[PDB]
Amino acid sequence: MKVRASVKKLCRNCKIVKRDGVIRVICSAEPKHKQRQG
Amino acid sequence: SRVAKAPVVPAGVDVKINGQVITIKGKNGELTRTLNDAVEVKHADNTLTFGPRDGYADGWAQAGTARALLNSMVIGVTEGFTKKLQLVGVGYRAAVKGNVINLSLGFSHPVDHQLPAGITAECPTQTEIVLKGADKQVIGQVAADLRAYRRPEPYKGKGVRYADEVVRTKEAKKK
Amino acid sequence: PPAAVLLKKAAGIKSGSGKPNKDKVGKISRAQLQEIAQTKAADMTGADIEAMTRSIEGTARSMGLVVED
Amino acid sequence: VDEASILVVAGDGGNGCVSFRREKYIPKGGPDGGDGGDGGDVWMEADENLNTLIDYRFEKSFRAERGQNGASRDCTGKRGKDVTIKVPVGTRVIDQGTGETMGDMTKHGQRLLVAKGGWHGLGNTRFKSSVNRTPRQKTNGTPGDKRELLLELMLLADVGMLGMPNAGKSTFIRAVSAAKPKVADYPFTTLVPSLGVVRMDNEKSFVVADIPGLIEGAAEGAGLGIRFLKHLERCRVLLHLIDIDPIDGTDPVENARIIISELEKYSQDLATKPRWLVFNKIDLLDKVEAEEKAKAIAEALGWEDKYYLISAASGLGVKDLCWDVMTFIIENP
RNA sequence: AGCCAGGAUGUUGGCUUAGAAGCAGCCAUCAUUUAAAGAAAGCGUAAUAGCUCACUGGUCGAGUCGGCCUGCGCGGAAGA
Repeated sequence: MKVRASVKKLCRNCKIVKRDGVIRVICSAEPKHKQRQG
Repeated sequence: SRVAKAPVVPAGVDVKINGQVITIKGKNGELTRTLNDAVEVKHADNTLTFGPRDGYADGWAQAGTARALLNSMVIGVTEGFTKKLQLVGVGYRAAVKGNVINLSLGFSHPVDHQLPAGITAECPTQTEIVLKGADKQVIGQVAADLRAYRRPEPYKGKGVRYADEVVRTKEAKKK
Repeated sequence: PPAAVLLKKAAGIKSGSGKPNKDKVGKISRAQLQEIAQTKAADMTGADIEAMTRSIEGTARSMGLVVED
Repeated sequence: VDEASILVVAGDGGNGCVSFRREKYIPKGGPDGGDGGDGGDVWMEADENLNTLIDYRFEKSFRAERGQNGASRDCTGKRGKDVTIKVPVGTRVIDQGTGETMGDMTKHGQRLLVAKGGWHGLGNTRFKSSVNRTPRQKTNGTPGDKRELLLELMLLADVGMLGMPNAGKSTFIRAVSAAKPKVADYPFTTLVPSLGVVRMDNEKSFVVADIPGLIEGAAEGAGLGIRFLKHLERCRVLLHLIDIDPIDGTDPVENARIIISELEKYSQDLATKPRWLVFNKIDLLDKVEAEEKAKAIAEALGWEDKYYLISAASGLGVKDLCWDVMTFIIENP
């Protein structure tokens, strides 16, 4: 997780999950990539 | 959709209508209930039909759900998905000892948890555990709690995994 | 023996170009090619003799070998 | 494999006083307090493990402190600091600035200071010649430390095993070691090699490093490929596997001459230094015969680069010797 | 959307490289089989292999997939 005011999927091993006001980009292959907010 | 407006239910399973409680009754499991908040129950007893109670736009969110939940009750009283709960790694207890199991990492306290019905087990092994089905939700929520007492650790992948396979040797490249 | 192999052996060069087909190193005769296509006919799941001929010609052309009697 | 050169920066100079003395009674004073900062230097630490990848991290090098000022309530400001650098698994230190090597090691828990500071801000007193009034300053000179250091592991991690297409390096290291092999990671501008841990039977353990990714032996011509083969040849210590069994497929006498000659050809100095020969496939030998041959080849070299033994057997002072080759590799040029 | 597959065959095309042969770099990227099957996307592998898959038939069986402009909302959002 990191502080980022831009959401867009990085690889297809990021998928965009919306938990309201925080939007993560964890995927099965790579939950390495992760965001906090959005 | 083609599932929130697209519906059978044999004779072994029967239903006790309420406004968005679907109470099922049947065999091998009965008296099962799960609620929504925006579906009318239409009776049919041949897969009951669903959609908005009064007109809502969250009522097909609830219709496809209520659909599958009904169907999950059907499968539930014919035993659901949880039927195992393995764990990768050796030298760690994981047999069934009555209602309690045990688990180790070299733990200086027993690690165990009792069994309610609907998830009863017994194995002859300390690696595999053979559980029982029941209502799909119920078994799944207790199934999670089991594995949660030592989630996977991935450098060799050891750590008590779920009913499904959720391990991967997703190491940090180090030993 | 592959078609790929067999046409390089018949053309007498064992190496390819640095850029195959945009550069050629040797050439391979349709007489060789027809017969290799017959041996490799067997190894094909083809329905006819022509089928094999095209498949083996296609292997020559891409390894930087000309296809010409 | 890669070798690296770090740029390390320490703290830096102040920023002089913006100050006036404030009174309700008396209108405005001068500056009290002043500048701030200064900054420490570069040091080095040497370590057995790694065992947290901070070299597959890398961000783009070593940064540190800018100075201070203060003003509320008549203030100066503090100092900057020293930066210290960690590697995966030992380093031998050189500095591009000296152009040469300082300390010689890959001896762990050995630290060395490459020392400078004396960075200062521009204060009100600097301008002064006992006439000046400069109440307002907020200003800095100086840049914090700059030096290019040069680190080399001694590589692939400290020692690089360079077989031949008869090799079997990992299996033998596991036989001779009750220690596990790790996958190591290093500060490489290339892929990051396979690490194998060696027992030094002293209640310390040392690691030996083998071919990029899966092994192939450098002599075969691939390290995992030409690219890898280029990563692999770089190690300062190179190791020569033979199968000192009656079998080697390319016979042991011949093999030993060809590997030893190629290393000589490349640099005679490498043969004459603490670069090793390691006798292997003694998982097919009891090591009394192996030991003799290991020892004859070694002595016949006519210089330092004698014999290492890998793959366990006997107790002819052999455990001591295994530990000794590793010690010799550690002591470094 | 999903599901069954074919998933073949010259073939795993070659240079480079021991192996880089759809998928490091460099270039080919042709052709066959059938109602269908790409010298093959990614993962994975030095690279292939494999693994799955845009490729394409069958299946469930009817509407469905993305652009363009637009109303009004949302996240972004820390102080004694």
